[PDB]
Amino acid sequence: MRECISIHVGQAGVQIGNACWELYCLEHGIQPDGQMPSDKTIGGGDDSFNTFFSETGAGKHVPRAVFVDLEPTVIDEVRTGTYRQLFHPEQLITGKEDAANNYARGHYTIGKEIIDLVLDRIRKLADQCTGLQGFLVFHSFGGGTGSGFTSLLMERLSVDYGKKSKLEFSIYPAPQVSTAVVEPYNSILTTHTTLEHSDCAFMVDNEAIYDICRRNLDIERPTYTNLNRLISQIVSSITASLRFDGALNVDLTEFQTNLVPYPRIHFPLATYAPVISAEKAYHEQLSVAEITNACFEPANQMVKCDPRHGKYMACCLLYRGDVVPKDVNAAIATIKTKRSIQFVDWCPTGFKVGINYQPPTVVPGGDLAKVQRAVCMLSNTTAIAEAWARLDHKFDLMYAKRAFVHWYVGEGMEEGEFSEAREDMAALEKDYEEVGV
Amino acid sequence: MREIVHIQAGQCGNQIGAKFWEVISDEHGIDPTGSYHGDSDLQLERINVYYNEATGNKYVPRAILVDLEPGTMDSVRSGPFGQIFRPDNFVFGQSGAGNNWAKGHYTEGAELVDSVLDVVRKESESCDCLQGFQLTHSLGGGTGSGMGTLLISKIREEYPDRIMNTFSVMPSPKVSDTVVEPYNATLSVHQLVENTDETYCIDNEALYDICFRTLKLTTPTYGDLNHLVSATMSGVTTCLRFPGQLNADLRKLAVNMVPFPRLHFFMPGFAPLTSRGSQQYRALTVPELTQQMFDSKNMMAACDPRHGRYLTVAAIFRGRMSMKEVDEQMLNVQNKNSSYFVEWIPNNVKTAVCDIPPRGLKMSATFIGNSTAIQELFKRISEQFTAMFRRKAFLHWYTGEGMDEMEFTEAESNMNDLVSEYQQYQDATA
Amino acid sequence: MYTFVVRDENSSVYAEVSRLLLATGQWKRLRKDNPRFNLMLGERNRLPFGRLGHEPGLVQLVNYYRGADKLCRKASLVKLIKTSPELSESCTWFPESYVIYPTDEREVFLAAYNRRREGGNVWIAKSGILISSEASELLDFIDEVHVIQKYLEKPLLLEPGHRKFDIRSWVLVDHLYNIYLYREGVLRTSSEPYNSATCHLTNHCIQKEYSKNYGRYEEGNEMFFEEFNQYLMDALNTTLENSILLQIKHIIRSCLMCIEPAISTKHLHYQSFQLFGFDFMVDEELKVWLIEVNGAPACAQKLYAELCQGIVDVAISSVFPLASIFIKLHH
Amino acid sequence: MEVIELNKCTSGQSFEVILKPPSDPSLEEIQKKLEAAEERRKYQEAELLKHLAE
Ligand SMILES: Nc1nc2c(ncn2[C@@H]2O[C@H](COP(=O)(O)OP(=O)(O)OP(=O)(O)O)[C@@H](O)[C@H]2O)c(=O)[nH]1
Ligand SMILES: Nc1ncnc2c1ncn2[C@@H]1O[C@H](COP(=O)(O)OP(=O)(O)CP(=O)(O)O)[C@@H](O)[C@H]1O
Ligand SMILES: Nc1nc2c(ncn2[C@@H]2O[C@H](COP(=O)(O)OP(=O)(O)O)[C@@H](O)[C@H]2O)c(=O)[nH]1
Ligand SMILES: [Ca+2]
Ligand SMILES: [Mg+2]
Ligand SMILES: [Mg+2]
Ligand SMILES: [Mg+2]
Repeated sequence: MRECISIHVGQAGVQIGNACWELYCLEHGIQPDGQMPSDKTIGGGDDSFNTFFSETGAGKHVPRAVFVDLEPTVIDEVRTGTYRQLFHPEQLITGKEDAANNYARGHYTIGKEIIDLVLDRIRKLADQCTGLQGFLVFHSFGGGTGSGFTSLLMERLSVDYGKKSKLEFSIYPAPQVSTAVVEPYNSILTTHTTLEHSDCAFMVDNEAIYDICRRNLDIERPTYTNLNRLISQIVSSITASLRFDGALNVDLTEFQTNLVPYPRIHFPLATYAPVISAEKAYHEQLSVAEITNACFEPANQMVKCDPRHGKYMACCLLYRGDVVPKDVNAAIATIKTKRSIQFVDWCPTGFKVGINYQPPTVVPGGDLAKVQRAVCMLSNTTAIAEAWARLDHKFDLMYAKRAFVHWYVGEGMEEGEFSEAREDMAALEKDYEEVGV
Repeated sequence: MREIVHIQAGQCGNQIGAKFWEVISDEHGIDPTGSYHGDSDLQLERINVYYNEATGNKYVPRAILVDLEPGTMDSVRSGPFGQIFRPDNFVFGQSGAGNNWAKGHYTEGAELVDSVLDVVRKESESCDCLQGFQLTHSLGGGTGSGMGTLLISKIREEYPDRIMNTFSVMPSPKVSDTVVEPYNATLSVHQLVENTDETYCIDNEALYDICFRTLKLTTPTYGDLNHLVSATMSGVTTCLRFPGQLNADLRKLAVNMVPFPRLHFFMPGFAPLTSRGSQQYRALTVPELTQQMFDSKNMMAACDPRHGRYLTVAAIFRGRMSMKEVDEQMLNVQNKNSSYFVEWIPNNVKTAVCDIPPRGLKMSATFIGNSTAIQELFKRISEQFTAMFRRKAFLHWYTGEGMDEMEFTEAESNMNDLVSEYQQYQDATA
Repeated sequence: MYTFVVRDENSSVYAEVSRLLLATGQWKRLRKDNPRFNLMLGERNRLPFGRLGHEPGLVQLVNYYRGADKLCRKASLVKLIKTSPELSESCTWFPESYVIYPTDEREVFLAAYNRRREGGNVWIAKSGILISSEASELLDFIDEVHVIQKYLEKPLLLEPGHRKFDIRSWVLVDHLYNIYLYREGVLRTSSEPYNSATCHLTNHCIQKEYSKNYGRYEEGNEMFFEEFNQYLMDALNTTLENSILLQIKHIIRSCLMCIEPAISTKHLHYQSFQLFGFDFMVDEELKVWLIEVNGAPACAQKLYAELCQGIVDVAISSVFPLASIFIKLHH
Repeated sequence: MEVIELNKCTSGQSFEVILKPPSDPSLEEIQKKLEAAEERRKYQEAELLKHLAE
């Protein structure tokens, strides 16, 4: 057994973290108390769920997680919330004033003053690990903390834990819920600085999950609560293999091995189905063939793009519920004849499949309905570069006039870093086009 | 617990300043004695932003009242919410400034400014995490204009890393007190361009025209003018005073509203426009709020927004309403008039919604715009300024206090530069 | 009020559509880089499809199908027909074709070419074109990416004149992937007698430049369907509908239904329509062949007004309702 | 449609199916950058307090 430490940064990272750990506790049968009746080995364990939970002599199960934010309001809700007994204070780290949606302020100014504290609190979790395998970092592109402080942290983690893997769960900015005009700046900036330090990053466009909530959950105006509950299901599907008995994606190293042939091209597109409203009285449960086919509809992707006009480098199908291999292969066979699925010449056209017999757990009183089977497809497709292109365009528009640039320079950053980061994104778009066209 | 320190200087500053505290104290359920008697936890969740807590759970405005004559401040102390203010925070002289910027900035105000900074310092030391300062004043007088910009320059010296916000009232010959107001305003703008992060341009020309044309008040008083300002000030500080995602603090607001440091002069708006005691009974539909908030007739600065382009916009809706409908209607404004929003700042309109409405209304909307049309305001003051200055009229009032003509020349130049900088981005294309 | 943008100034077709839209009074043209548009008359190359359908509160439509180039490029069309089981190697309305690279199917072309000589072996190389029976000559012409296609040695010849021609058909595919064939087609005719040994290429540009006889038989070497149908009734005792159009309507459907899964915008975040230009040759036996597909076709002068109005009615007004000239090729 | 590496357990099972075959910066360097940015801030503030002093 090898431990995994989760790091939640900024408002998005923390609030998403809350949804995930709430969901992890339901899936593993852990109470807000922190007690886990099913766990008969008291005080310690070598089990799969111990990857995410440590144990105390009293039998409390404690998330190997650290919450960080340069402003205490959000984390204060965790300290006073339902799962307050779950974490111990040293895990929850808070500053006084935030990064004001400024990458430079989060990276250079305020980051410099708290980076040594966070690393020391992380170091204390690492010292309780017999074989720490790496980190799962949750954050936003748009926030000053989520973007600026994360990139600083990722730089230092590569220094202090050079051998360990690092996975990202990034929230990509969407105008319908964005709180800043400069979120395109922060995104390119944090992507540029973090790129070489991240092994596999799962982007989640707020736009996509926003529309999924409107379309399928029949929610008129989704809140962060609605968004995070759905995101947590995706994260849970992705991290389930680390927390349950299986033979596919059982360590962080295998994520890179299975999904990332080229290091810079480490942004797998996630697709999830079925998303059913808990308010629908009558619902016909969907078959393996129906949910698998849904994984190739852009309307169900975490990022709205068109894989038909790109190429695949890898594909993983993660099922949860009543599923057997025979029905998967039968569904894949049918789909391959009907859909446009082209891999790169230097990759096998195939699918790595994982089935967990336990159906998806849903938060009591949530928006999602209980389903007998669901699937999350992880596909490294070049079509996700459409997200970078949208982002880089917004960047170019503002930066041509140097709009808002003075806020960054004022915090000590140099204007050269803007172009340096944009150049790196230009090269990245170029890499995608070479591989996929 | 991000505290804001409020300062009000001069007659105008303390009049509007007093009304501001009357309005928000009512919204937060604070009575004239400083005791809370509200019915919602939303009222106290961010009360510490503008109020200090004392024993007996008394709430005291973090406000500092400044003037060079005791007149208006004696009226405030005898006003309805006079007792609420900290008695030691009343700081005043006796001489007055005689509507002379030079008196407020260089002579009379210099004698008093240290006493004010001693009160500011005591307030700031008590802050858990000071955001910065908001100043209410007019630019046409002497104290609020002259000493106000002096205070600003001194506060920046001691607190260079804090945000400096101002509610600055602009002078209009329609409400003129003296002929030297264009001199005082131009000299003040010269200071504001340099030493403020955010300035709400409240124009007396606009306030008067609203009272006359729209509210059908044949003979507008200052009370009628301040009903509109206090409503605007309550609106644009909503995001700061209640739980919210957008523009929740002074710095995040600046980052979203100010693409270039000098261009930080905002054009505030409000809907529905009401007169005191009108007490209208029909709430506006979300579509009605949206069309009116963006209407020229609802702008507190006498500038035609269609004569320029919006760099950034911040809309705040107050009351119980469909957030879905707000989003649809806000998207509708941008898509129907996309030519008036610059294309080189994508998604430059941010919207907030607060469940608590202002008193007397079920539904209200406040508008904050950084438009290039604001140059019309500075052009106006510049014309009036140059008309006198070409003949050096009335300058003796200023040279008698030690000022030189060059300082007027520099101030005029910098304001004309500001006008030309707005015009530059009004013509810029992507 | 609906809004649109124009990013292809060299488009005669959509310049008329743009004018027609403005004439409704219910459409306003924005600057080209204004993202808040309902309709995009995009550019011919590197159209940013990745930036479409990401504008809250806007239904966005574009006048091109992403991936339609697979049908509109010479080499891509060949590869499409050969490797697509819906069309297959055994396709009877597309001439024998091969893809060749200068300095690939060279080995395969020669393998079949040697078959031809022992014991008609004329071909055509398309990127400037070169028709020749000598394979060694064609391969040289390429070197100094092309397609080598079987040249139709026995074309249908129009009398009087003994001259060849090709048929242009305008097809409109809307957002629902309804295939619409325009009523009016055109015959780009050669004004020169067809010589078995300027007269071989029916290109309007080449005709105007190298032909002495340009415009004697018909206006600008363009015969329309009413006349061509009449000729077919008098000379061969048949109709345009039966002898030719059935085959045309078949080919258009087969090609577009083949590529539909790859380019359909049914469940996408943005919608697409597009105007296509199918070019056909017909031989002595009144058998129809497909030459190429044009992704950005112009129109015949007298047909601009009617066709462009049809694009607005069918492709645009269908998505954006205001306040038939087409034959629907049913699937 | 070749199935390979089929693994089974009480919790579930996993496998692979192939349709077709193929055809850095030091801690020192970080500390410098943060400090280089801090000095640029201190310089800008120094110019401000100099301007205000005038
Ligand atoms: N999906 C989702 N997105 C969120 C959530 N909270 C914030 N965001 C997004 O994150 C972006 C802003 O970053 P934040 O995380 O809020 O800011 P931060 O990391 O705390 O940085 P600072 O506030 O500047 O210190 C916006 O585009 C939001 O849409 C959330 O709970 N769920
Ligand atoms: N395989 C073939 N058999 C017989 N004639 C052919 C032929 N391929 C081309 N032609 C003749 O040569 C002409 C070349 O036109 P092609 O369409 O091949 O190039 P183009 O794409 O530059 C012209 P357009 O786009 O206007 O149709 C055709 O119109 C036809 O008259
Ligand atoms: N809106 C409003 N404007 C005022 C009020 N009192 C004065 N003014 C304006 O302020 C300017 C004069 O400034 P004043 O406040 O009297 O100067 P000071 O007290 O010496 O600083 C004139 O242009 C007036 O129009 C008021 O109560 N309300
Ligand atoms: Ca145990
Ligand atoms: Mg924050
Ligand atoms: Mg006065
Ligand atoms: Mg062509």
